[PDB]
Amino acid sequence: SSENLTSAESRIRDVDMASEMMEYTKNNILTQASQAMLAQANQQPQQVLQLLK
Amino acid sequence: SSENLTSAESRIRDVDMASEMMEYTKNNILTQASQAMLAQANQQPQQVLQLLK
Repeated sequence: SSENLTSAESRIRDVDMASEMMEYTKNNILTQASQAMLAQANQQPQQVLQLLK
Repeated sequence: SSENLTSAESRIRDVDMASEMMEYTKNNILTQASQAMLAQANQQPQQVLQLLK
């Protein structure tokens, strides 16, 4: 009854290493995609200076 | 009446050497089979490290 409950509690509490590392990598890329586009988002307002002169 | 009772008591109390040595060897192997698989059971969780990097 300890094995059957230890296994029962592990499924509820312990994390799946495979299904979590794969999900961590996804959000670790989605933040770099937003990081890359944030840099370009700041460059866009810089083009009105050539028009203002 | 002592021989007939000594033989009667030996069957009840004394062990059969053949039928017991053969049974001892069986459990002496079943514990080594579990010993061998316990070593491999510990190696299985070690493979997530190559995935985590």
